Amino acid sequence: EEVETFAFQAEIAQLMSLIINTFYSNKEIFLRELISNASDALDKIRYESLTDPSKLDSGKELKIDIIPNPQERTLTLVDTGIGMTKADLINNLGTIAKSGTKAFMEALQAGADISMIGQFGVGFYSAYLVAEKVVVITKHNDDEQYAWESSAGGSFTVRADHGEPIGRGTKVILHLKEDQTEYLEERRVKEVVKKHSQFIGYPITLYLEKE
Ligand SMILES: Nc1nc2sc(CNC3CCN(C[C@](O)(Cn4cncn4)c4ccc(F)cc4F)CC3)cc2n(-c2ccc3c(c2)N(c2ccccc2)CCO3)c1=O
Ligand SMILES: [Cl-]
Ligand SMILES: [Cl-]
Ligand SMILES: [Cl-]
Ligand SMILES: [Cl-]
Ligand SMILES: [Cl-]
Repeated sequence: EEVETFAFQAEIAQLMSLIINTFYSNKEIFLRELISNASDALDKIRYESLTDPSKLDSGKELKIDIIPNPQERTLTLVDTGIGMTKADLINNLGTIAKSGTKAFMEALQAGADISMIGQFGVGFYSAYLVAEKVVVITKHNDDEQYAWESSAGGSFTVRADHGEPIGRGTKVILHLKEDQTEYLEERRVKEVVKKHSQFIGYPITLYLEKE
């Protein structure tokens, strides 16, 4: 459909540049942060479903799938959580991330570690430790399916997605940088998940490569 391009908030662009440009070997933290976000989104639909059960008509299973695709050089995290509205994508989430971003940057200047990004609520952006491009497909009840995409550089796009319906939730598609293909391997993904994400209350299925 028609693609709309937007500038990130100045503070968010700056955090993204920092994540992309800083020498920082502990890149695997991205996966814990994205799992955390997926888990939060599942909590939200589960909670809402307690006062409006019809919110689960778009899909009853609450789960997280992690899917490596070597041929495409993608690692995808799929959740069946609440999903994001257009307003979330374009404005609202970035608006709330502003204050967390500022505090995190301040902590970094005062000697904090990039692994504390989650404690500031802006862990999503750690995706850029490993991805050159992130595509996000998302569907909230009573809104339509959207595709968001950013290769950083200060901007992102949003468009109506006409791909396969996901029913409800979010797919985070990480287009990995060339030297980060370890996150496509079985043992590596399992090792990182076990390490950092032991106590998440929804089933996480780590899919295997077919070839
Ligand atoms: N798989 C996921 N599914 C879901 S569904 C949902 C809506 N539901 C909302 C999410 C917001 N919640 C509030 C809060 O959690 C509060 N808070 C503030 N400070 C610490 N906590 C929050 C967290 C981060 C933030 F920027 C703004 C916030 F208001 C309440 C329910 C959000 C969401 N995301 C997600 C999570 C964090 C993100 C982003 C996405 N982004 C993002 C990512 C791609 C494109 C555009 C934008 C960039 C900011 O960060 C997931 O990744
Ligand atoms: Cl923004
Ligand atoms: Cl609510
Ligand atoms: Cl909206
Ligand atoms: Cl809903
Ligand atoms: Cl498996």
